[PDB]
Amino acid sequence: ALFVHRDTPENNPDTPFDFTPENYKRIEAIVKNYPEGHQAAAVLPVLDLAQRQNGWLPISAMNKVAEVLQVPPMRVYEVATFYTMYNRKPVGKYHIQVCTTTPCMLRDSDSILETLQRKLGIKVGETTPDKLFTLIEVECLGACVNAPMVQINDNYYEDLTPKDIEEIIDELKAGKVPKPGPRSGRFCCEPAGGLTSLTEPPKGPGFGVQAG
Amino acid sequence: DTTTYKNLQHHDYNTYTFLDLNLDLSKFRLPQPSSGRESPR
Amino acid sequence: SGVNNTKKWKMEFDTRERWENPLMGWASTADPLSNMVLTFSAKEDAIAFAEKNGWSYDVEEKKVPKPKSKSYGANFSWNKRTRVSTK
Amino acid sequence: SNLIEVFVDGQSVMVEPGTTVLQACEKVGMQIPRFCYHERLSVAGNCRMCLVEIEKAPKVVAACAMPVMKGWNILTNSEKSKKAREGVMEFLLANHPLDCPICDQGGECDLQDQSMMFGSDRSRFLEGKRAVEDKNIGPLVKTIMTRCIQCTRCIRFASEIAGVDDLGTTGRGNDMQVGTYIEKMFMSELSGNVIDICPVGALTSKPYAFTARPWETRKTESIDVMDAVGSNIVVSTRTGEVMRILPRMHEDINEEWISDKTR
Amino acid sequence: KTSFGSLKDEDRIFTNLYGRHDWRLKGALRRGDWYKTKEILLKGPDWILGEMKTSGLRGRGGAGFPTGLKWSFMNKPSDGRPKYLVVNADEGEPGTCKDREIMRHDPHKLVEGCLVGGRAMGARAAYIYIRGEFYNEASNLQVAIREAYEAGLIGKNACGSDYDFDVFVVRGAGAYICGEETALIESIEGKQGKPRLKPPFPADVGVFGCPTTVANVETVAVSPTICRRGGTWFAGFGRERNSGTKLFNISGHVNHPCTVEEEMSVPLKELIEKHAGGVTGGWDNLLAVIPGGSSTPLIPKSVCETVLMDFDALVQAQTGLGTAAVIVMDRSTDIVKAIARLIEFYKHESCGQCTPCREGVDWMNKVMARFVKGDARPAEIDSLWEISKQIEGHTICALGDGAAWPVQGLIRHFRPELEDRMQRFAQQ
Ligand SMILES: Cc1cc2nc3c(=O)[nH]c(=O)nc-3n(C[C@H](O)[C@H](O)[C@H](O)COP(=O)(O)O)c2cc1C
Ligand code: SF4
Ligand code: SF4
Ligand code: SF4
Ligand code: FES
Ligand code: FES
Repeated sequence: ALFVHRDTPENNPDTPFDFTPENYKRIEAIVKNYPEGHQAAAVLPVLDLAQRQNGWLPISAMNKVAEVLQVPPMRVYEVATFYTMYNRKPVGKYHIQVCTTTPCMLRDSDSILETLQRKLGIKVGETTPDKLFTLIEVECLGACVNAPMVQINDNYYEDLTPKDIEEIIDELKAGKVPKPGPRSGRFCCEPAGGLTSLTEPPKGPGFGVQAG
Repeated sequence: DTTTYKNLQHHDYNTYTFLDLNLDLSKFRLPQPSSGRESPR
Repeated sequence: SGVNNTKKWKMEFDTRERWENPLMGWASTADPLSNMVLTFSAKEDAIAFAEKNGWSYDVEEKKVPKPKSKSYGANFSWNKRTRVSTK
Repeated sequence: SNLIEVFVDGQSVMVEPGTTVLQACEKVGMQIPRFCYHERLSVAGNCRMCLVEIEKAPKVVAACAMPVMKGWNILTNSEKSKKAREGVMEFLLANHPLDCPICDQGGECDLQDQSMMFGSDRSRFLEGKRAVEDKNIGPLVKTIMTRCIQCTRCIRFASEIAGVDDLGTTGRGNDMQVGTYIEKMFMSELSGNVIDICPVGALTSKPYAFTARPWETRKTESIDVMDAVGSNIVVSTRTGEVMRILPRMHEDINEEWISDKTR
Repeated sequence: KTSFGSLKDEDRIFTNLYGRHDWRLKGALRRGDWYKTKEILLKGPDWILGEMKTSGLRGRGGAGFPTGLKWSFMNKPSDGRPKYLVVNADEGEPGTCKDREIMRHDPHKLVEGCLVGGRAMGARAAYIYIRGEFYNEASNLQVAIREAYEAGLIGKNACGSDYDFDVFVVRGAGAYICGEETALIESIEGKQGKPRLKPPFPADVGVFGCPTTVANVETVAVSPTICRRGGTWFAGFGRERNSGTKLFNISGHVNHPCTVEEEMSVPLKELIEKHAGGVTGGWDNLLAVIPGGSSTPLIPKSVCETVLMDFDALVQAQTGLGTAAVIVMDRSTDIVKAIARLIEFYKHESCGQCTPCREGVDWMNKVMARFVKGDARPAEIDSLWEISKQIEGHTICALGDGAAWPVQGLIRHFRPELEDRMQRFAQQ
């Protein structure tokens, strides 16, 4: 959105941030995930871990990650500004996302977006005053088949309708985080109208095995 | 059977599943190479 | 980064006193060779012209940039320090 | 030996391996247009202006980064190359702002001259332009970044010659922005060379800001006396005054770069 | 050898693509995984690439390139450097769910594919880059790697074999361009997700400055069973030059959108009638199809009834096969609105390091939004075509091509609609 930082009292280099002891063990594991040199490869996972330990990325975190990696902070800034999953402004306990590309706009995802706006009393990219919900319209998410979908903190709620997102919000507004997946008779990418690709069992080891 | 869904484990995953798993896996993995250098600086 | 205003030799004169006209501030001169600039295609010709017109010259021999070994793959090295960290 | 027979519009040229199309053409007298290649900095094909066709390849190749192969003829004045350059300048001048009589690189702009030689002559961009927030570095450099062209020739200089790593790219797309993500002084003993490196007046020098224009100037070649390096220097004069200091090219000393004291 | 588009469950290569049996080792080990992989590895690298080249397997990513010819680029021996196998699972293109639905419900296939492909090449380890929104899928895959390490299939003695291997899991941060060959590599290395110029090809200097061979999820997941069953078995499916099974995603304006495995060169009409029961309003109501995900042009219904689902066929159709994610329109749809949405997507996901996709994509976004509203004149459509042809080959990566091709398909088949909207706005 902005792609520039101005020192707010909240977001400033003296804003308090540090990793818990377990987070440091996760960091050294992550750095063992990449060679002895070229340890800057851990910028993305370590920065997601920072986003995960505090919910978002203050500049203090974006500098402490450079300190932890011994990398210049500008590279961490470049990374965080490039990738969209890194929240540089604070967001809510539940970060709502809605796909609006053609495979899900062509199934009227905007109906879900309307019924999701009126339920929260917000515009698209706004937050709620209770700091419990935010909202954005985003691009594809890889479940285009179950087209009308949303995403609430690392899980998908798919092929849903206005009733089946009002239900979801009423559950999120009570401490009950509900079950993800298709909110219909389906549970996966299967065709709804009965099995069509396979109903027989799967064959066992050695089936069709080549001579060798 | 092929009459119900059986990947229901991911209804019980927290924020720190992936990284705890990598922390477990770091023991299994080999010592990695080196560029004869601690960093490109 | 253009190099076409090179490729030709020239012949300048030593600059001289420039002062401000007291009326308006215009830069004045008493010499007429202030803006004298000629164009030659070789150094021999300019040396000949200057010797012919009785002027004393001082030469600056040609300056060419070195040919350099450029490689885009050196930006992505494993061992060297050419591994650039941005794009 | 380690040489390669290569053709440039039929004219043969023998060159070492590891070379480029651009060097091979410079060996003949033909320089390809540029907005990202400098010949001291790293290579990065960001402007897509060094696009020439090969005599039978189906497409174009970036000559700043493509190494050459045995038995290649390089067509610099063909129609594919010219169409490529025209498109690239259409793009570059689409979101560019009409600040030519303000921009201190008036008769010093490679964008201007390349639009004037290798480019089209008309805009079919009937939409609105962008605008970028300007940064306050310091008293030397003056960032007007709505007219930048994202060539990275400044961050490359910061990283590879000055050893700084305080300059980068934030965002992606038209909304991407070059500079510091925070208010910071890009202040070093080699910072004023970004003013020359930048082909565009996106960043200029504050002392010279608005004082003169390049055709007014008389360029007398001189040297520095601040330090004992002996850096070759140009002294540009306007009506018996000294307007600015510029570096000369010399590969044994002052490899196109001068300090900030001496400019 | 004609009109061959439907096959049986004996040949289903992703037998658990619906989460009906299991996804862990106890249940994927029953579907024929890790059977004789020890023997496959002890056979040799040349034999695996032979199976690849005989199978006629083209790349199941966007670009269909023959593997074997691709993986053989780093069969050459070690120059004192390691080697790596990077797997592409940044399933960011619209319409695409196949890598998601293999990642969950069948991870051990992918792990065996990594291992076999590495021994086909040489590889100290692998780096499965996966999307960032795919958190739970990545967790299932990490559990699978945990199970394989504990079982004795990866590590110091992988299936015996005196061949040591590791399978790492990198996790992106929400970009579509990172699915490129080299942008994936740069983001692994910990920089901006920006592609590279190619040359240098990733088979000589790639991730960490070391050789690599990027490969889609299913391209590797189908490799070990190809070696275990043979390329000729795999080449029997499809034509002589377009071979294999293929996962097919079907999206939008149809009664049952699903993901299905099916025989290559199947006709698309069979594809939508048999699987994913016919389009909304039936064949009476079809308007157009996008066989690729989004970086492929349209079909005006004249050449989808009698046109095969292949690389060569769709290339002859002025189109192309990508991730084989079919999208369908139903005459209830502003088509310019759809392509403008796709161009908004390409604008959001452009990296921005090369000028054509940095500028012209926003040109075309503005122009197509204007066409949607109708605030243009018909003399701008040819201009838009010219902007497309400028963006096409003068970019670094193929995202400019992918943002230009849909516009070309729209102008090539639905220009009277644009003219109608223009004259409507003019008269009003
Ligand atoms: C913008 C862009 C996005 C891409 N995204 C993907 C992707 O999400 N998944 C994928 O498998 N390939 C993607 N590709 C193509 C990859 O280059 C390809 O998958 C990889 O090179 C493997 O090639 P293969 O299909 O021959 O195995 C993308 C290419 C571009 C230009
Ligand atoms: S850089 Fe300055 S002189 Fe060149 S085109 Fe832009 S505004 Fe005009
Ligand atoms: S500021 Fe100048 S040198 Fe830096 S990217 Fe922009 S145009 Fe290039
Ligand atoms: S075409 Fe777009 S995404 Fe690809 S390199 Fe160029 S700017 Fe980046
Ligand atoms: S287009 Fe909506 S999830 Fe893919
Ligand atoms: S000079 Fe080659 S892309 Fe810029």
